Amino acid sequence: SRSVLVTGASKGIGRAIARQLAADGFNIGVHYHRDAAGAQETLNAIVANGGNGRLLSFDVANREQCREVLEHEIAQHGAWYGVVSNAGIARDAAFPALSNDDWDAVIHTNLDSFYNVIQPCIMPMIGARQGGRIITLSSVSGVMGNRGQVNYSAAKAGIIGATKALAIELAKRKITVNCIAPGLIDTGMMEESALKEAMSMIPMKRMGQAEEVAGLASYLMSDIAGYVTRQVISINGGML
Amino acid sequence: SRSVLVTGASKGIGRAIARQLAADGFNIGVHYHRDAAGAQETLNAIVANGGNGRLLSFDVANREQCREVLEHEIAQHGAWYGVVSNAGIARDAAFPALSNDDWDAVIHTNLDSFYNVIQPCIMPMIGARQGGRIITLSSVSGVMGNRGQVNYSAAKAGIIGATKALAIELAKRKITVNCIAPGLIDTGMIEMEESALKEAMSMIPMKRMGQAEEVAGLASYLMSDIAGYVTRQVISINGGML
Amino acid sequence: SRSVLVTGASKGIGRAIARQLAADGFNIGVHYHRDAAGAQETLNAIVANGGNGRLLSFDVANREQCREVLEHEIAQHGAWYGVVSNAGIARDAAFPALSNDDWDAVIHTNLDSFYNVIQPCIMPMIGARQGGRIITLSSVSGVMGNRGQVNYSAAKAGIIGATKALAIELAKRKITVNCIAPGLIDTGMIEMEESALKEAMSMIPMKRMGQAEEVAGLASYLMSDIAGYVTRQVISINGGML
Amino acid sequence: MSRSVLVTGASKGIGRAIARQLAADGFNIGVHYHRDAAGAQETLNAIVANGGNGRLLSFDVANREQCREVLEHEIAQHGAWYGVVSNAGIARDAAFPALSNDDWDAVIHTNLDSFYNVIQPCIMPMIGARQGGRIITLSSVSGVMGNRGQVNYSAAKAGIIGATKALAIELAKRKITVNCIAPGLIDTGMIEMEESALKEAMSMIPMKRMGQAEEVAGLASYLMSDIAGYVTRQVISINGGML
Ligand SMILES: NC(=O)c1ccc[n+]([C@@H]2O[C@H](COP(=O)([O-])OP(=O)(O)OC[C@H]3O[C@@H](n4cnc5c(N)ncnc54)[C@H](OP(=O)(O)O)[C@@H]3O)[C@@H](O)[C@H]2O)c1
Ligand SMILES: NC(=O)c1ccc[n+]([C@@H]2O[C@H](COP(=O)([O-])OP(=O)(O)OC[C@H]3O[C@@H](n4cnc5c(N)ncnc54)[C@H](OP(=O)(O)O)[C@@H]3O)[C@@H](O)[C@H]2O)c1
Ligand SMILES: NC(=O)c1ccc[n+]([C@@H]2O[C@H](COP(=O)([O-])OP(=O)(O)OC[C@H]3O[C@@H](n4cnc5c(N)ncnc54)[C@H](OP(=O)(O)O)[C@@H]3O)[C@@H](O)[C@H]2O)c1
Ligand SMILES: NC(=O)c1ccc[n+]([C@@H]2O[C@H](COP(=O)([O-])OP(=O)(O)OC[C@H]3O[C@@H](n4cnc5c(N)ncnc54)[C@H](OP(=O)(O)O)[C@@H]3O)[C@@H](O)[C@H]2O)c1
Repeated sequence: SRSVLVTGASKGIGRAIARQLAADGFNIGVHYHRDAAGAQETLNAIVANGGNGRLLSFDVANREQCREVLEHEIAQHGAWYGVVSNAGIARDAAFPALSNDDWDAVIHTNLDSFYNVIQPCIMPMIGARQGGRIITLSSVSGVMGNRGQVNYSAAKAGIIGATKALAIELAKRKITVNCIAPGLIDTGMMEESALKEAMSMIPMKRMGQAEEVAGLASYLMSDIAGYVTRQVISINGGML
Repeated sequence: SRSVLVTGASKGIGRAIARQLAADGFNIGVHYHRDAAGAQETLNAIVANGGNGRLLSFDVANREQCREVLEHEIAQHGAWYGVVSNAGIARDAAFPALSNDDWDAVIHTNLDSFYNVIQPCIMPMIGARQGGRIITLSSVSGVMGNRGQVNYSAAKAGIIGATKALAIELAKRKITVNCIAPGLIDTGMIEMEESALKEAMSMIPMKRMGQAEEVAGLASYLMSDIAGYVTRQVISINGGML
Repeated sequence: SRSVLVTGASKGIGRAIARQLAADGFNIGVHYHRDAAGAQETLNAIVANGGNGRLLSFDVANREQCREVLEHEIAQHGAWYGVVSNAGIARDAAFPALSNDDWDAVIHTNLDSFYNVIQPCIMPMIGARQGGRIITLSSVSGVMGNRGQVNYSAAKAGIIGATKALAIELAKRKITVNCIAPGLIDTGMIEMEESALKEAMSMIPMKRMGQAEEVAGLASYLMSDIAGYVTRQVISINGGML
Repeated sequence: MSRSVLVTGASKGIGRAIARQLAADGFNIGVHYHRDAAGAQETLNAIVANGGNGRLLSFDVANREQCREVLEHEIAQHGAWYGVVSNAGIARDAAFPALSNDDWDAVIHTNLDSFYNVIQPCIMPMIGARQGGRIITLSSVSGVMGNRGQVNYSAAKAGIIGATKALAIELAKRKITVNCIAPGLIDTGMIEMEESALKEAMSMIPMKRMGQAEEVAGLASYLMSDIAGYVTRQVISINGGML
């Protein structure tokens, strides 16, 4: 039984990833920040479909809380086989109007979470000797940049760099490290004007669904994907 | 029943792709150039595992033959749902030593095959209105270049450009078009001394070659219904080379 | 002192590159295919500004003619220090409507020219021991793909792959090999209706076409002595398109 | 119009070389330093001795308030910068599981937060001056491809690339270009390697040598020039063919 931590599994892409990986047979750490009810709904659906998992909670910007909860989880249940670092936020504004909090909240939550969430999981993953899987969530904005989102583009591009560097370090230990960069996905995470501009750049002329992102995570998590590492794979309807 | 043409299915990556997609439930056009016995072995294994397929043959450098065989196949059996353009060759030498035939054979076979194989399949795929899948095989040398292979790097990079452009054209028709760029994969194509193999391994963080089956797993994902929003991509399966 | 061959120097980007590099002090091989008058105009402007150069001609799709002319030029004048492989064409159509000639003319002219033009220049460039510069012209379509241009995207992406591979081979010999990928540049190559131009502009953050002279400024940088550590790169000059 | 260019980390290495080259090109240089005042003065002395102009200034790029205060004062006193070269950076290497809190935070705060801290105060004035402008950031090959033992540095430097691209799109209509230079291995004080480690690094560089600071400065000079007005949103790598 291999366990997979999915951050932000209370809704959207994280929920869809949690459901799919549970169906694949992984035991899921259904993580949430504040939306306990949403996480329980995710878990209920996992269980009702014959899968297994459990709830856990932490703020990915809170380093100490991440370390404490994760060390406790690992002591009680053993090392994670997989870690899907999905939780993220956006705080959009034109660059010259971006507040201190807009910048810091996005960098601290989206980028520092790489260190806060993943670092406590690594030595135990290595210690278990089953190999492993690390999957991060970036964004097309991290690959190409996006107007009104200098902070988000920075954080999400930073995730890509972290992911690539860690891939090289862990390659000999049979742990793959990859990044999924979704384009525009239909979730709770913008104006009609902005949506139109986004659509015009999407050859498929539609948003992706959370379940489609989950299908890619399912592939990367599978045993047959063991030679895929250090990659950013974009699921974006042909945007780039 | 959706059919998938797999070029170069008589050995190596093409064989592995053929087997995997057959197991996924696709009816396979098991293509070969000259290795009929190899293609039959691929098909026998497909059938023995409860799948379906048929043999067909053409030179991917021979435009007229490709059109003739493919039009006949489509008239007799209906449009392909998927096309995996896998057939390829290498003719390595230092750039100043590369012969006319070294350059032309690699460009004509690897790059012109995009047009020769894929063009006859497109209007029928559109006409069938089931959407579709096009998967091309490039290489890490097409992404980053490789010494002693200016011809192969050129052809393989050209496949990437063709793939991306066609992706944009076919997006509204629910046909995805993607490229797989393997790194070093353990097949009959690769013939290296121990010294050369060590040099190659030093650039691969995983310190091993890929297996044909691993490349087939990625083709299987791209072929699946859940991958309908993935298009215009080059996905590299290379043990972390880049 | 140091000579630079600029293919397609009779108009557009090649002319602008020829003029700029001549102003930088390079002796220019002002190449043309059929537009002798245009090449002479380029040369007259070079000379009038205190620079030097000479006319030469060949079809970059004609391998034998390229070798013959270039071997003669090199025997008579010595090795080129730089080669700017700029000549190119487009033959646009939707992929299923692309004729045999549309595909072949674009691949043969744009991609085979890498081999036909550059190969005869390499051993002499090495033999001269002055180091060197090779600059190819690709396109944003070669980086990202472009609808209605599967052939051009393929050829231009192939140029990138060739360029990267040759860069690795020549690095120890102090010859840099790089690719310039312009976006939309205001030359005779571009023929768009007002409607099509607006669609193109909407994807360009700078909301204007580039000028040939801007592309020439980048070539001037890559040709300069201070750029000796830049190799294996595709540099895009495209107003922020990507 | 004498055009001024701020060069962070101009007291040594790449920043010094950029400062010298852009001064020779005719730009008035803000020769920035953090703690190495003597080094910055030597950069400025060489600028002046060669017939150029510039002035010293100082701030910690991790200190947001100090950056805003100094830069607003500089802009009030001398007018808007035409160019900003965000060059200052550090490395704090260790294997990912051994990386300390300070190793991670110092690299992210200094290398990535500096984009916001240094560049934001310069933008509205640059726009207000109506001369267009140039923003050049310094990333690294490790930001493009990742590098073992540097998950923090790779993250920060890749983050700079993303910030650079996004800002390029915002400022394109205002004739301010925004680009990133990603050097490979450059011979400065930042690099401290044993002979063994140097050999391993060289094996990945087709040119089999380190770059020189002056070479990086040549690329900055091109991007700063008027003829480079259509080049924006790019990461240009100067790395001897590494990638
Ligand atoms: N949607 C898109 O179009 C899109 C595009 C590109 C990339 N992405 C990336 O994909 C990931 C998920 O996106 P999504 O649209 O599914 O997000 P979403 O629906 O907005 O959900 C965000 C999730 O992250 C959690 N979260 C937010 N702040 C947190 C914090 N400080 N600590 C811990 N968890 C926190 C939330 O938990 P609670 O509800 O419990 O607070 C929630 O489950 C993000 O990294 C995002 O940047 C999304
Ligand atoms: N192996 C690697 O390391 C590697 C790495 C990156 C990319 N690739 C690419 O992956 C693809 C498959 O490679 P592989 O190693 O599986 O090759 P392989 O084992 O050598 O198989 C080559 C296949 O291509 C077919 N073929 C060759 N010339 C042909 C022609 N003119 N017309 C039609 N078919 C032709 C062959 O048919 P017959 O045997 O019937 O003659 C054979 O089935 C190629 O495109 C290759 O460039 C391979
Ligand atoms: N304009 C753009 O927006 C744009 C964008 C991206 C890339 N590019 C690339 O930039 C390069 C130059 O483009 P341009 O816009 O300056 O084109 P142009 O104005 O159409 O000039 C084309 C040049 O190519 C030469 N040429 C054409 N066919 C040839 C052949 N078979 N053999 C030898 N020479 C041949 C022509 O010679 P004659 O005049 O003697 O016939 C001419 O000098 C091309 O490689 C093109 O693909 C252009
Ligand atoms: N050298 C390489 O191989 C290489 C490769 C890729 C990228 N880079 C990048 O190139 C840039 C310059 O590198 P370099 O090798 O020239 O570095 P260097 O010789 O270490 O010089 C570093 C400069 O950064 C300044 N600095 C450091 N921390 C600072 C802070 N908190 N606030 C303000 N300024 C600070 C220093 O100021 P004081 O001296 O006054 O303290 C110094 O002038 C960096 O961003 C680096 O990451 C270097």
